[PDB]
Amino acid sequence: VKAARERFGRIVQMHANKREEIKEVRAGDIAAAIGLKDVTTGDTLCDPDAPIILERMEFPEPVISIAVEPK
Amino acid sequence: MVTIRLARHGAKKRPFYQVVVADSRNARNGRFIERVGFFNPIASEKEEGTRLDLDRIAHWVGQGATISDRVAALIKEVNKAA
Amino acid sequence: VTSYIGGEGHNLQEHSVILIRGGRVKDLPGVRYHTVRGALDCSGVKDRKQARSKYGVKRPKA
Amino acid sequence: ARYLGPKLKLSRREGTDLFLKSGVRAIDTKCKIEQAPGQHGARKPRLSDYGVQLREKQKVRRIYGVLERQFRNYYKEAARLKGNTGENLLALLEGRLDNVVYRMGFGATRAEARQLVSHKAIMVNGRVVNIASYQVSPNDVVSIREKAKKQSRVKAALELAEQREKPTWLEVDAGKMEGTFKRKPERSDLSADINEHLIVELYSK
Amino acid sequence: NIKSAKKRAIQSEKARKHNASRRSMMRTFIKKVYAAIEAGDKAAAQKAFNEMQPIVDRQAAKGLIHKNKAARHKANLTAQINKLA
Amino acid sequence: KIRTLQGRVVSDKMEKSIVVAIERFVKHPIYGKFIKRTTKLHVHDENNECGIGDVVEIRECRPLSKTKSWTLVRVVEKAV
RNA sequence: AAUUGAAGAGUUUGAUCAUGGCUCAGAUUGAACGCUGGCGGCAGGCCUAACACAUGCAAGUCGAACGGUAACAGGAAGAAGCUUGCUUCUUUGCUGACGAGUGGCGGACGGGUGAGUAAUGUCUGGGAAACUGCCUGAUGGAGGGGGAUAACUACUGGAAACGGUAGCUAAUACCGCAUAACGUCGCAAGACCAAAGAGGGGGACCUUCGGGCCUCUUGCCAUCGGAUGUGCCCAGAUGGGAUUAGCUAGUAGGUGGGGUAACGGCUCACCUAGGCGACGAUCCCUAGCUGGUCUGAGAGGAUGACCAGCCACACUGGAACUGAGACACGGUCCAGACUCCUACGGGAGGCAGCAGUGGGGAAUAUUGCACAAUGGGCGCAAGCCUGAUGCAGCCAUGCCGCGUGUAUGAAGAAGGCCUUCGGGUUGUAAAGUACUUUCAGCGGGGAGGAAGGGAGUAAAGUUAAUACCUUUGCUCAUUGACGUUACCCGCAGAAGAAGCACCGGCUAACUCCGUGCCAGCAGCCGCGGUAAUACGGAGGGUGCAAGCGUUAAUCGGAAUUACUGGGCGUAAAGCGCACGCAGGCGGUUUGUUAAGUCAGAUGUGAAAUCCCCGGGCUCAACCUGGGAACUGCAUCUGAUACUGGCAAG
Ligand SMILES: [Mg+2]
Ligand SMILES: [Mg+2]
Ligand SMILES: [Mg+2]
Ligand SMILES: [Mg+2]
Ligand SMILES: [Mg+2]
Ligand SMILES: [Mg+2]
Ligand SMILES: [Mg+2]
Ligand SMILES: [Mg+2]
Ligand SMILES: [Mg+2]
Ligand SMILES: [Mg+2]
Ligand SMILES: [Mg+2]
Ligand SMILES: [Mg+2]
Ligand SMILES: [Mg+2]
Ligand SMILES: [Mg+2]
Ligand SMILES: [Mg+2]
Ligand SMILES: [Mg+2]
Ligand SMILES: [Mg+2]
Ligand SMILES: [Mg+2]
Ligand SMILES: [Mg+2]
Ligand SMILES: [Mg+2]
Repeated sequence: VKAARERFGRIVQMHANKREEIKEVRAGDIAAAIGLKDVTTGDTLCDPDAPIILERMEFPEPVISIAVEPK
Repeated sequence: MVTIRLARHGAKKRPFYQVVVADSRNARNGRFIERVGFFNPIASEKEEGTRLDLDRIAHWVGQGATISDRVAALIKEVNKAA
Repeated sequence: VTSYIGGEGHNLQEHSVILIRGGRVKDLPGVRYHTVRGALDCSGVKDRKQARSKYGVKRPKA
Repeated sequence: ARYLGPKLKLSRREGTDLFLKSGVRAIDTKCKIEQAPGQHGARKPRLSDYGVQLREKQKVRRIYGVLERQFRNYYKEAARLKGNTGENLLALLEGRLDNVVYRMGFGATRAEARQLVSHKAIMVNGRVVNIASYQVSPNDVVSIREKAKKQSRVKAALELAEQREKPTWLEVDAGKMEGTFKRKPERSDLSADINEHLIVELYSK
Repeated sequence: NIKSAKKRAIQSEKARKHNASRRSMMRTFIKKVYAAIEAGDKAAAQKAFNEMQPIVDRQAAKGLIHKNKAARHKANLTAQINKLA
Repeated sequence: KIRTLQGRVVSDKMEKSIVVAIERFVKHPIYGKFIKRTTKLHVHDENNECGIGDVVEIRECRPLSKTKSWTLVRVVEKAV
């Protein structure tokens, strides 16, 4: 959903109380990818040979505004 | 102590050594006292491949230089005894 | 410093973060730099087709 | 790294046939030589001294099918090498394997020659040589591989090749499909109205 | 610091304390000689020089003072013990 | 033979320490004019031999003080 | 054969010539950005914050120095569940081996960075007063005793870091005693100085049966050499500033003491009153130096990434200790700034080693594989360690290769664009039709980097020995991280692979439309106010091509700081006028000198780089043998016209 590729590096699973490290992550699991450059929330990470966009949840849309100045 | 040894000077995957006299402490491709031959493990069965100024090695060996097990096999093969 | 914004139209307002280029505008004494379209918070020139590399416009979908 | 585009276009620009379509018939026409290299092609833009100087090298480049950088590097070498920087640029050009194989008639066009060299269809002295730009020496022997010997292309190629001005600095076969690079051609034994001092005058400033 | 060859630290300490104490007394002996010169006692000077010579030499050997230092002491002490005494 | 050095004495009063000046021509690295180059050296002379104005011949030697690594060999001419 | 190569253009004017600045064509880059992007080879990759750092790794190794047993394994000063020669339990350090400890060697190498340093350094050429681990040559020594202490054991404090008392023990740890020259002091006479043992095997003779004993291999001490390393000294060169002119108390010299490995105001007491500076001291600013790199015809200008030499630094300031070597990058001590741990009493740490995070920024990479190779530490060796190194990953950052097809194809299709409505163009381009299959994909097969070590065995090699040890043949198993390597052989099908800037002059490339001093372009001149080749779109063309542009930057053109190689009547430029110290310059003859100057010879000018000619990777890039070159420096010997010094005119 950005038309750029990313290269996975270190991987971490938050593991009850320790950022345990991983070299492989299978389907049906969750984990956090360290170092990925430009991946915002909602993006799909798919196989480059088998590209697909996924559903992407929805973005709640703010209800309040306020102006701010830098003191 | 001073030593005769090989300083890798080839290029990736195609090394080309430069046998040399040096203070053992210096870097392999570093500071050296004098060049005293070479060894090209590629070369190809062409005209050239290995060269040792055996007279100079012999001389340095005279003042207590030492020799790599690999320079050894390279001398003990370019011969000098029959 | 004061800086030029080339091409037809722009977004660019009081808080825009831009990338400044260098290169004068000899109609605007004092303006000695360009703001590089398509870099950071400056958009490329809408609907342009020629010389797109300047003016930060991407190739339109072959 | 290759031009690929429409080739007569290249020819009509220079105002002369460069044998880019040598293949068979025509040997020009069925293109409308000169009379429209573009929409305004049928004009005589009286072009400057920079103009002719460019166009003349832009011809040589197009004759042998060599792009700028390689060409420049050839220029550098010709300079350096002892000799008249003008002619030994052409020397280098003619010494090209992909050229040599064409001069020997294994392909109709210098392009077709290239495709043969690249598809590993050609050997020098026994050893197969893949790269189009291989500078061939004298006594070397380019030969077509038996693995694809006298099939469709090369038959016809030798055939119209034989019916082409037959070179001198090389001895070709046809039965064994082998040629010997006798020696580097002299400036004399190749030419047309192709200058050099222009191609040199150009790269000096 | 996490490099276990920090035993070198505990080691060379034993060294400092050893060196210190030996290096201490060979100095206090050299002193005894200079004192005699200042006291003027030709006898005690040559006497005290005889007592200090083995110390200076032994320590130089053991590698605590080094050779030429050993020389320099008995060298110019001598020079002086028989310059007025 | 002994790498020595000629040059005239400037200043005298120092008690076995005579300062010798050593003129020398040399061509300017950029512009070519040959120009003078004085070179001052603190020289040891045992038993205050020389004196102001003298021309002296000296040789380099083992250090003798803070800036003092030359002794004389000869004197040559003297009076003023 | 080998530093044999010098280009101009636009722009002041109505026009001109000159002057003069701005501007442009080139080459280059550790680049960045915009649009675009197929592969490979070689190389490069935090230029900013010497900013702060989570995590792991980057320095160990020897049981052949010692006491030793925590774990492994074996054997057992020998034992069950019976699964009687095949197991899993207890002992015994017996042997292999090995946590902790003593001890030895290494931790001063390797690697990182440029903060400081304008001369405490670097460069070039010399010099004398010096030490130097391991390696090496020679000569002898290697005798005989003593006191300890870690570990350990027993109490015992901490959350942790760390320990605390008492007692015990080994050695190549430690200290006497002997021995004492070709060593040190001394004119001599004379005084005085050291050390260590350990392994493999073994005929007898033998003993407390531990081994004495014999042998081979190592190690220990001393002295003198060699080698390498290091310290010290001198001259010359190595940035800018006078809107910095004076500077200097250990200051300059001396004498004598002390001190160092060594010379020395290095230090101290006294005496002299010196020392430095207009040839730029002093004080400011900036800065690692070099080989080289970039540019240039050259002289020059610019520059010091990557490779190699030298120096300096290691959180900041400071100090020493150990040691052959440090005032120590992953050591000690003090202090400071800062961060972290704590059970609140107390503790700990310093990536400018590799990878990596944050931060800063226009911008610079993986928390990878392996010791197979080269090399380094320890070891007799096997081996262990090695983020040095060898490879891979990332990025078009650069260089060099290759591909994205090759031929064929016309009344020249459609469509677009211009059209004087005839046509012209895009364009053999497309389609169509034959052909090839590199490189990507798939399946096969398979070099080289691997030399060595290890077992056996045969050799007047030893030796009391047919042991041990050593060497060399031969023989037998075996040693790649890269690695699905290079490369070759098969398979299918044009199949998976083209962008980017420009087209008014400089400048290669021209039209329609829109727009109407608007919107905008623009390196320089300059375009735009209704027929814009200059703006924006299109068609067409031109140049480049996996890159292309823009920006930034150095040199060039720029003879525009002019040594080479310029000017000052009016263009910028002669001080309003003189006097005159320093400086520069100096008529004419001879003699003398030989500093300048010229000649020769001999040293050195690291290797790499540039160049020449060869050789090796399919070519090229790249790698590589030899040569030339390093135009310099120093020294010795000559020359004596010219210049200078001196003499006399
Ligand atoms: Mg290319
Ligand atoms: Mg142990
Ligand atoms: Mg004794
Ligand atoms: Mg004194
Ligand atoms: Mg003294
Ligand atoms: Mg600095
Ligand atoms: Mg110049
Ligand atoms: Mg510090
Ligand atoms: Mg010490
Ligand atoms: Mg550190
Ligand atoms: Mg940022
Ligand atoms: Mg034009
Ligand atoms: Mg119009
Ligand atoms: Mg336009
Ligand atoms: Mg110039
Ligand atoms: Mg002028
Ligand atoms: Mg004027
Ligand atoms: Mg006047
Ligand atoms: Mg050199
Ligand atoms: Mg004269």
